[PDB]
Amino acid sequence: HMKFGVNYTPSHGWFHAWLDPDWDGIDNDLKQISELGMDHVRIFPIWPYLQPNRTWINKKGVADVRRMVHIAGEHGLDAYVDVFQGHLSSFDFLPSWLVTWHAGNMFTDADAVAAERELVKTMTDELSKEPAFKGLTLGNAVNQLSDRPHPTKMSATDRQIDAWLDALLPTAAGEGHNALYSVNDGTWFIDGHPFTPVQSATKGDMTVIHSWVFNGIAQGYGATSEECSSYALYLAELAKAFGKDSERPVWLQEVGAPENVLETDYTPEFCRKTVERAMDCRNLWGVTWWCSHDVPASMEDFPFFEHSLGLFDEQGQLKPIGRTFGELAAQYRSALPAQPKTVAVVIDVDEAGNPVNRSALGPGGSVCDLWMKLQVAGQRPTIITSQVAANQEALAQRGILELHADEHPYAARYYTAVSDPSFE
Amino acid sequence: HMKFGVNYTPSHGWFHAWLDPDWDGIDNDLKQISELGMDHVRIFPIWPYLQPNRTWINKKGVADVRRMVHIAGEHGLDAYVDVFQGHLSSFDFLPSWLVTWHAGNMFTDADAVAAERELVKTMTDELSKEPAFKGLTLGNAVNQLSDRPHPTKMSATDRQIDAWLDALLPTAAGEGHNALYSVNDGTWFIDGHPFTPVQSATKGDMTVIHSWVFNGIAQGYGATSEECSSYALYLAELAKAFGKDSERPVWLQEVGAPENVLETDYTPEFCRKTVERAMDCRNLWGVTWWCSHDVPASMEDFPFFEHSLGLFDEQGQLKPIGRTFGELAAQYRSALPAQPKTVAVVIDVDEAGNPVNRSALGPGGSVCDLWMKLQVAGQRPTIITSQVAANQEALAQRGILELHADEHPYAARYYTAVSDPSF
Ligand SMILES: CC(=O)N[C@@H]1[C@@H](O)[C@H](O[C@@H]2O[C@H](CO)[C@@H](O)[C@H](O)[C@@H]2O)[C@@H](CO)O[C@H]1O
Ligand SMILES: CC(=O)N[C@@H]1[C@@H](O)[C@H](O[C@@H]2O[C@H](CO)[C@@H](O)[C@H](O)[C@@H]2O)[C@@H](CO)O[C@H]1O
Repeated sequence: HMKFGVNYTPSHGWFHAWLDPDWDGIDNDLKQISELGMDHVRIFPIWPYLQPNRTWINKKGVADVRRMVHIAGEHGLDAYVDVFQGHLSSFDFLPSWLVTWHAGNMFTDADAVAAERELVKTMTDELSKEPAFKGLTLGNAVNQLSDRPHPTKMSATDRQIDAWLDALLPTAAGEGHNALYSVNDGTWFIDGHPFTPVQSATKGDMTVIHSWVFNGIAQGYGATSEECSSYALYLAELAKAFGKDSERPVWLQEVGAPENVLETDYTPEFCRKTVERAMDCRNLWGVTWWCSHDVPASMEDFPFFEHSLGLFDEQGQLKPIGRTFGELAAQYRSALPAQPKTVAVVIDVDEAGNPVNRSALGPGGSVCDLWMKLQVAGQRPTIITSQVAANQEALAQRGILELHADEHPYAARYYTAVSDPSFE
Repeated sequence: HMKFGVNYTPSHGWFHAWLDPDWDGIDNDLKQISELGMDHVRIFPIWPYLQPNRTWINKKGVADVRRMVHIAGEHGLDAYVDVFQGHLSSFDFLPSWLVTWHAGNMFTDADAVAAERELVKTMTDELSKEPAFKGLTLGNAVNQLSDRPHPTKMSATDRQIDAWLDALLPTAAGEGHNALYSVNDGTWFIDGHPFTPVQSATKGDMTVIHSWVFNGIAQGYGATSEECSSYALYLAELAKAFGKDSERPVWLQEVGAPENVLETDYTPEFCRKTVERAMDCRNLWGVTWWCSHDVPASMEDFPFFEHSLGLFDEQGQLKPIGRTFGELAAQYRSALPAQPKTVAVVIDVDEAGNPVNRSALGPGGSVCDLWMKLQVAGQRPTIITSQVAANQEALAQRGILELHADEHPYAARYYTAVSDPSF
């Protein structure tokens, strides 16, 4: 069974709805989503509304998240909840006790981590009362705060991020639901980034990826190229390469058709092709489209393409990409896992198991260029580390017959870490 | 008539009460405040809850502010509402469309100002439906974002601040209420600060001051000293010295008894002496104590003394300082204005009317020391600018017979601009 769902953006009020929720409108949103054949939603509370003080949790805010989970369960949806937003569509929502006069570091400050731990525990304890609650994500792209290009970064070493993850994820655990975190693609593509590919493929219950072709994939390879619609597949094969466990599932927790780089008329086809190719990774556990509903036009300072990432429009009308994604779910939720792959691109790793050269992995880098060349020639390449490639027994076990290495590496020609040129 | 009131800190949840208002608790808070003898409260909504997107105002949040004003009026309290928080008790509440990836300047960015104007208009129009709405203050100490030592300042020139005020204050105007703004004391004590004394004494309806002796007054002169308990008076005479209307009211909009520089058991006497000396200013319109209720102990990262600034404790019982303030209100709300003064300290100003040397006005500065010395000696000194001092006719009309100039100026020796050394 392959899971299909959406990242739920409330159609009246966006995530400002938490400040004045239109519950009848939220019910209409979730009914529509369910009637499209989705089996789950991802839900995003706002951190400074849940925890306005380091030692004071907004109990009503928690109850509002529980209510939203409950409504989704009414309509047969499983609910996954991200806690630390944090970052949403280019906006940072940070509690006042971590900014300006109270500038702190949410990854390395002992009492910040303790308060985070307490909120996760409060959230897990309360949401576990809803059968529809199926997993908790530490937060949406929590890594973006930890490094440049972020203009007020909370820097950390990878060892500190190891300790941060090890301090929060066990608190999210419990029977009946998963414990996860998410990162943006800087984890695989930015050198010296403290969130690492090994962490993503070892900590938490599944390997989580967000697939966004405005990072240079559409720009350099071509919006309609096969490379661009194979990019979610490349990310899935890339992320799972760095785990101890070759069977660890991969969750494509975010994937959208951004119209700052794709043509509007092309997005249905882009969606179909991207999903189908992503499903050629046999570790793939599910696909969660970004996003459910257009961001209200009355709201400003969004990069313009964010307003039309929806499967429904602002009036609640189903868009053509929406119809396509619902057709993908009905056809493929019952499909069999993909055949294994016998051709692998090899990535050199250090002793810890992380790429020594991360810049070569991004859009227009030597490793990406190599995988794309092989993919578009029908060689169906998977990805492995140099540690696995050196193990002749593992290779024969995994069935791999042909290895391709990055013979002369180069940095990512196309890569940009931001979604809009005005953030560069 | 002299006004007595409090800055309203909700006893359950503090200003985080806005996220989940316990309306029976707020009604009871305001009832206890009314029964102590206060005639007004000052209310603090949170800006990122009212306007979480530049072009999207939370109408529920607006309505919640209206309801609080309405409850205040049902207990016979006048309500004064401050909009841009902004800053509360060492915490900044900034909307996400002004920070990090969207970092902008709330003073000089055209569309931030237009959005600020839209929120002021929205607030004014809703709150004007409530008879208890007597005043809109742009925000609590809005100058603190404009300059050092703020760690992410939105810098601005004094001309740009002139334009900011002139763009916002007409929008808050309306029949039945005042339009004002508020600043911390860096306006008078920090050279080069873009909020100026002439602005405070000319823009908006009243000269607004916040009097906090942890700025070096208590440390320098001594917590129990007469100079320390004469500080609110000094500040009121100082702030009104820079307005071209000699009759413009002065609102002592915040004054508290901070236990980081005062001993707990002294705070009632500090309260009595501070208030009694401050009423020796002829222009003083009212005193508004900080604050009604202790900050709940379960909330952390406050400077420790913030917790006990209340007139009521966390159980909602009247504190000894609260008893004193209720007794000051009952004794002095009918009192007649103070006698005029004949001894003046003269401050040299530029052609715009602003102090040449602001640093000498601060605690332990040469002008502060001069005025304290005369005040301690019994000479009831007022303060005028060199422009008034150069006109022998104006002096006689004001009945000033003796002038003291600052002949050897020096910078403020005691002044600190933050409430806590941990900043
Ligand atoms: C500041 C910036 O450029 N941030 C972007 C993120 O917004 C983006 O996050 C994902 O992408 C969608 C569509 O833009 C966005 O609405 C959500 O926040 C989502 O989580 C991310 C893409 O990997 O890239 C960052 O650079
Ligand atoms: C960062 C900092 O030190 N800020 C303080 C302000 O908090 C303070 O404002 C007033 O002080 C009381 C008690 O500290 C506080 O609860 C309110 O914010 C109030 O408005 C100001 C006093 O002049 O000093 C600043 O430095």
